[PDB]
Amino acid sequence: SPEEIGLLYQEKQAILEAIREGIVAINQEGTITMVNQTALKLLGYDNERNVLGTPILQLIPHSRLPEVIRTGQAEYDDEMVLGGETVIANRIPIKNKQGRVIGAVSTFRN
Amino acid sequence: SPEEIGLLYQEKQAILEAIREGIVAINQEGTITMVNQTALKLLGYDNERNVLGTPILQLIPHSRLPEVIRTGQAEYDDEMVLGGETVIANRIPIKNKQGRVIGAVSTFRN
Repeated sequence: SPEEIGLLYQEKQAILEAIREGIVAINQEGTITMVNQTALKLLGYDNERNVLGTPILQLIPHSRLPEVIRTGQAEYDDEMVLGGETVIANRIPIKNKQGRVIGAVSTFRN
Repeated sequence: SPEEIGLLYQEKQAILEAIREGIVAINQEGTITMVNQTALKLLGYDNERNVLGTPILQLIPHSRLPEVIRTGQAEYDDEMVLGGETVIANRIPIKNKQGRVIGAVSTFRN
């Protein structure tokens, strides 16, 4: 439904900050477009500039995000090992109004 | 139809969908502005229209979200019971460019 653009921006930033799942998103090119602090902590990075704009496969060479770009098919409850500990990922494609795949997002939860 | 604003909208919607923490947000008046499916399950609703636009205190009478609106001060790792489930809540204020508190979001996690 309709909302102010400034608000939409601030809502996104607030959600990223408040959650304790990690988020990593990419564009269709595979460059990281979105990351939260929880994700930086899980992955072992100091701050968002260490990661934004990087090809995701450079940092997570086994990522299935580029695959979700290709299929446009969500993947749920995938257990992964991260530095020996276990996390669970969901991977969702990001579509425009016209149905086209413009990106993809992974969560990483405990 | 600017591409980037459309993307920002879809990013917010994607995060809301992918996460498995509950999210509940309010405006300054205390009415619920955003809720996800995990949060609907905790509150005992099937249909978002039973929740959106409701005063948060009508559904979570012990909520401190209205208090965060007042203070503009974030609150972290607060243990609560919601419909008999034990959860941990973070509460983050939403501010505009002018510093004013325009809303607040809670996350509910295991």
